[PDB]
Amino acid sequence: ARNVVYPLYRLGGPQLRVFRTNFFIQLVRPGVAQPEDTVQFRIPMEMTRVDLRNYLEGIYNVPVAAVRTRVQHGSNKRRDHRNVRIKKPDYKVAYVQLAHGQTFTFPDLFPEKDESPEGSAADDLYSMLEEERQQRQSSDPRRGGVPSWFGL
Amino acid sequence: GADRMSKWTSKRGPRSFRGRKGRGAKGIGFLTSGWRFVQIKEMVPEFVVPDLTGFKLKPYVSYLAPESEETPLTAAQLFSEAVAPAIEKDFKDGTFDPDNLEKYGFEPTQEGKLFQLYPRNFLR
Amino acid sequence: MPSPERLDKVVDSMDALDKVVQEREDALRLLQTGQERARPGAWRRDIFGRIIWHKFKQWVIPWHLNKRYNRKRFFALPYVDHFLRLEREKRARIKARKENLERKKAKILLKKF
Amino acid sequence: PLHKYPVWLWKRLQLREGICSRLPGHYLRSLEEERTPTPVHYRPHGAKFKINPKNGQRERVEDVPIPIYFPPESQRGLWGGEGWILGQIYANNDKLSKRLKKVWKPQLFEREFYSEILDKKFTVTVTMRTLDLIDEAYGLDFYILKASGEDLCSKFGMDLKRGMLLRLARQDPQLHPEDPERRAAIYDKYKEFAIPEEEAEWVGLTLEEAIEKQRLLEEKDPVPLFKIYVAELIQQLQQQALS
Amino acid sequence: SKVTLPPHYRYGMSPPGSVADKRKNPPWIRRRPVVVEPISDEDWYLFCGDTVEILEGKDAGKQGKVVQVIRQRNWVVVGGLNTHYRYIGKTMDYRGTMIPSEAPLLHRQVKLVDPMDRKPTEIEWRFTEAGERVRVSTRSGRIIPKPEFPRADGIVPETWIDGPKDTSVEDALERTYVPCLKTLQEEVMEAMGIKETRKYKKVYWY
Amino acid sequence: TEKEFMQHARKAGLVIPPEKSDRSIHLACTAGIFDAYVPPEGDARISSLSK
RNA sequence: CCUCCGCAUAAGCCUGCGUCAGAUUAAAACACUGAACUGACAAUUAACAGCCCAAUAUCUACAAUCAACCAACAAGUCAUUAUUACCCUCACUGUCAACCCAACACAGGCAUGCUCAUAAGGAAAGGUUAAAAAAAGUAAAAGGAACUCGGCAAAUCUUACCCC
RNA sequence: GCUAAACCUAGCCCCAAACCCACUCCACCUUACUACCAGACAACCUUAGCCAAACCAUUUACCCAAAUAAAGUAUAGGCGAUAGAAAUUGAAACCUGGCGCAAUAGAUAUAGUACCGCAAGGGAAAGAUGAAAAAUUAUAACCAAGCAUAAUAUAGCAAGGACUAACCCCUAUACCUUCUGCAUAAUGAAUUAACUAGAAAUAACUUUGCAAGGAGAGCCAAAGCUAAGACCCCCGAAACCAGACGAGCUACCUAAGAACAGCUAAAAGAGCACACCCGUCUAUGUAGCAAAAUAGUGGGAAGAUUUAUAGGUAGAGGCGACAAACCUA
Ligand SMILES: [Mg+2]
Ligand SMILES: [Mg+2]
Ligand SMILES: [Mg+2]
Ligand SMILES: [Mg+2]
Ligand SMILES: [Mg+2]
Ligand SMILES: [Mg+2]
Ligand SMILES: [Mg+2]
Ligand SMILES: [Mg+2]
Ligand SMILES: [Mg+2]
Ligand SMILES: [Mg+2]
Ligand SMILES: [Mg+2]
Ligand SMILES: [Mg+2]
Ligand SMILES: [Mg+2]
Ligand SMILES: [Mg+2]
Ligand SMILES: [Mg+2]
Ligand SMILES: [Mg+2]
Ligand SMILES: [Mg+2]
Ligand SMILES: [Mg+2]
Ligand SMILES: [Mg+2]
Ligand SMILES: [Mg+2]
Ligand SMILES: [Mg+2]
Ligand SMILES: [Mg+2]
Ligand SMILES: [Mg+2]
Ligand SMILES: [Mg+2]
Ligand SMILES: [Mg+2]
Repeated sequence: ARNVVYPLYRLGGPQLRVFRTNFFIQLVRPGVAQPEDTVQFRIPMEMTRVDLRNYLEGIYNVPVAAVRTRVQHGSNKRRDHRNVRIKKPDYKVAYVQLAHGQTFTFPDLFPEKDESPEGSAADDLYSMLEEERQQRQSSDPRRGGVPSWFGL
Repeated sequence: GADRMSKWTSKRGPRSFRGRKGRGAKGIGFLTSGWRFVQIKEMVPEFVVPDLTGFKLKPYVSYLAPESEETPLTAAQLFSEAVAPAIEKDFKDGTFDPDNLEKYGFEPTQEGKLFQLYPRNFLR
Repeated sequence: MPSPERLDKVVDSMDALDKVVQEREDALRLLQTGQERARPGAWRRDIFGRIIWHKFKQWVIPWHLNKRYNRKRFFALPYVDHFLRLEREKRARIKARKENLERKKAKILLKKF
Repeated sequence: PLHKYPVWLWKRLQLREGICSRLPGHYLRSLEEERTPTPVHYRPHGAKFKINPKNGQRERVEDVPIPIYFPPESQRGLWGGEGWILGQIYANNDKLSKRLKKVWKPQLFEREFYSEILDKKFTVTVTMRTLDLIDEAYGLDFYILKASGEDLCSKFGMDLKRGMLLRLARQDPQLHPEDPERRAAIYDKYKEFAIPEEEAEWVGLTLEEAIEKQRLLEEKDPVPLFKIYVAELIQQLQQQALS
Repeated sequence: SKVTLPPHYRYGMSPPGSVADKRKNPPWIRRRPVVVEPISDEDWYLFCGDTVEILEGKDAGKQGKVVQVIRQRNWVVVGGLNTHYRYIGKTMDYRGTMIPSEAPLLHRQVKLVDPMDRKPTEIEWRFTEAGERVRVSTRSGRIIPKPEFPRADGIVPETWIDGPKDTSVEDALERTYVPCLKTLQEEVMEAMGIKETRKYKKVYWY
Repeated sequence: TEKEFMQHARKAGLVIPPEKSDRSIHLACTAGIFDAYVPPEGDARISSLSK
């Protein structure tokens, strides 16, 4: 757990066991080229390798072989209106690998735009707008500039 | 001049400063005389994850659940709910003794059991 | 994001669970030991003359022979009283100007309305 | 803005606050007494009115003290009413020359005394005025117990006074058994004082030491609420049963 | 979600969390604030959903319903009454479709109307002796109940369907807590069968 | 010697009422017509009373 | 065509020419679009150097310079023993770049290894005419310091005398 | 009509009243924003100085106990520029504003932000339509310094007299000041808008009121006493002390390292000569590449040489192969 004072372990004391952990990992898709066994995560600044291994093998029960983590420093150059730097929150990405030689890819959560239900408080306005656009766009360059309302 | 408003991270000092700073990671061991790390298995936080097989409770509540009044759970309520019935039962018969109270859950000291409350031996 | 409110809902649910378990732990500690705040400490004055709450760091060796703990001083020393008086005067000026602002706002409210 | 209390009342305000307000009355009175000491480095005037020459008109005269400095060597040892004088001295005793600065230093004689109340010899760098006062007071114990806090000007003197007061109040065996007549004679020789025990423990202590002693006396580890809860419960059940 | 607003932010119909609001008054302009009537929360009689009446304006003496209320500047709108004219869709070569937009009004220009005779009547806060607090008329002595308006959650409970990740009701209200003198950590340790033989030694705290 | 130009706006009306809000729009008309009326072909020839 | 340069280590703010939309306005000494930009996407994973050493007493005079002749003087840059206790083990900091100090995208300055010119890297010239003046380069019929206070840029390659 | 001019609110200063505050979890004395190990040493001190006395060596209210008269009285004072009491009658508890202001004013402040140095520290302008910006509408325009609309037309401190008409006709040496004498070739100035410079006692003058008495205790009085009006500038130096900061460039020292091809090597604090340390001269520029540069002619380059890292010596001083040289341009 983070932001929690750890008890001082004495030579020969009991096992340090945590129940309600305070860690939040994030599965981020790799940006560059990566093999089929290396999976990239994002652990907080207060998390090591064995902690991530135990977290992955205790909850999700994922066989982890090796863990290679590093610190990512956020950008700090964006200026506001009063000429002041904007500090971005930093994070620590991980690069775990499977054990039994299994493969893992990152699916897409998005190609499924087949939705067209009944819309009365949103689709009706767009329908009226497109109907007005279809009924109004009927200019005639042969008129010169006279309005097309007077039937005479 | 150098920067001042920014905090002191681990990418500012020379070769003699990269190491003793860190990012606040919790140590799980120490070093020896041969540039090695002696990791102790009793210092790494062991995550205790119970079984989630026969557990019928969803993380989201339904809107058909009725609301109720909110009140803090003080120590007096827990006392009157736990120790009061037993005390009343042992006093209504005729065997209560104000000399010994260790049979109701009260502990005179916290150095006897493992999970102490005031010094807090458990992590979280 | 399709539904960003679910994240906030889970966050407040976990915060409520943490508050509940902390209240239960505090109630059990009061029923057993009878002292609030599991983090021990005492009100000590630093070098700047500020009454802060020093938190114990939990060491191995005692304090009467430690090398780093003895270098941590805890005395005001007669040279910070002037700075404390100046800070008190500054805070008094801040409070007086805030009260003057409140009175001016009340006068404007009573004049316009 | 302005302050409600003057700058020379903040000490009294802090004493009347909270932690400093629990002090006993006699200690607070002895601290707020503030009495002028005896003239040492200056001859005090006889009467309040003095007839000066050149004009036959009486004028009121006053004796002002001399701002003397007290080094820690004075607090460690037993000195009189003297010390270091950081003043200025002209050249040839004339104001039409050069104003130089001169600091006088008292004379120190490392002697050895013997207290009859404590029965232990101590090495104290005593001066001359202190020896004269001891000879006039007929012993060292009388000189320590008769002179007030504004006359010793030392912490060791106040500590010795407090120790003698505690020894005379508690009636603790000074020497040893097999001969109580000597202890009885010693207690009878110093009988014109006999400060009670509840007031002799706060004699000579500073402000920080007094605060520390009051905090140590008012420590008391927090009693668990389980005892108070079961006491209230048994009281309530007795009240509802006996009725 | 939780954005800190400036100490002198102007409320202009649009909610603070919108693109048009950030476009209108970005965090860079500190224009003159508009002083409003210091109305407390107990004297606010008009709500959202009840019928109102416009005192004066371009269409005085007309009735209507309120669809949005503002407590920061005492701005209330009427359901298509005191409105003007503008255009929604606007491009670089074609624009049209004139849709009227409502205009906010103050509390001094809006009076509550009782549904008995449809006449303007001042309504006060008379605390009933039954227990609840409703609105009681002055010159008529009539009671006006609170209008039923849908909450900001955007979902009604009369037809809610529990989803896959939504629990039922017979399990969330099941009494399963057993008050005792045992901590949660040791309880979940002894419940799973985890044992420990060694103890914790003496440690200092300073 | 460090100043730029402000005033960043656009001249186009996009969608913003129904984007996370609880106040709809109370219109007073519709888009077009319901059903287009078809006059007779011999309207100009039979412009009298009846036939 | 140059390479009197470049690649790494040492010191240094840490994201500072990768993509996307804006490129209407805003910084390129003008443009394309990008080393003088707005927001979103994520780089760098250690084995590299650090993070170091349980005590009680005791031990350590015959340099380096191919160290083998010889020869010295500035007399020198490197090592263990007996006893007690200790068989849990791989955690942490950075691995981007066209980059630093001088108000700057400055003909200024920066420690060691690598081929001392190569496999690193860049363009003195925007176009039009050949005004005067100034600066940088080759030589000239005869004299070679006769002009200048003085051999003052310059190339030949230069001896003797005096003072300090 | 472009450039650009005004639109009031964050509030700002002092009164009366009131005594004002400081942990949600973690980190904060080592390289603060660092979870984890063996000498415990760390405060108790006449402030000084400028100015004045036309210098200055004695002296010069500042000292933190409520008014006033005594009284600026006795006194102290190179008995002089000045300083200055005491004894004595005495000193009516409780009420929420500005005959002050509105962004060059009022706190510097939207802020102790950017920026400068390693460092203490110094430290500045900000925001204007509107009831409905979910009214991106058509208007409200009109005034200063700079511009086109709409350049010049011979002659003259730019001006006056004038006629039917700009010039043509006559006269006429910019502004404030130190100065007898200044447009003089002496000093200041490009304009516009905001800001900036005569504050006060004893003794005097005038006008009400009372009167041998005046005056709301105290003081004066052989026509006096009380009250009111009336009056005495701004900015600009080198110097001194007290509290803190600097040897990262440069002077010196300390501990551990690195650098020097090749030839002649007479054994060498030898020679030529790469890289390297410093710069004797010519030419280029002095608002330049640069608040100290560009090529060679230059001296050294096996040692009194240079350099990467870390520490110490700082002003009543540091250092100094002694230049009064250096101590962050
Ligand atoms: Mg690299
Ligand atoms: Mg420069
Ligand atoms: Mg190339
Ligand atoms: Mg070119
Ligand atoms: Mg050209
Ligand atoms: Mg020739
Ligand atoms: Mg000649
Ligand atoms: Mg020459
Ligand atoms: Mg003078
Ligand atoms: Mg008096
Ligand atoms: Mg201002
Ligand atoms: Mg200002
Ligand atoms: Mg004009
Ligand atoms: Mg003329
Ligand atoms: Mg004038
Ligand atoms: Mg002059
Ligand atoms: Mg003259
Ligand atoms: Mg002139
Ligand atoms: Mg002059
Ligand atoms: Mg001039
Ligand atoms: Mg040095
Ligand atoms: Mg030298
Ligand atoms: Mg040589
Ligand atoms: Mg040489
Ligand atoms: Mg000399």
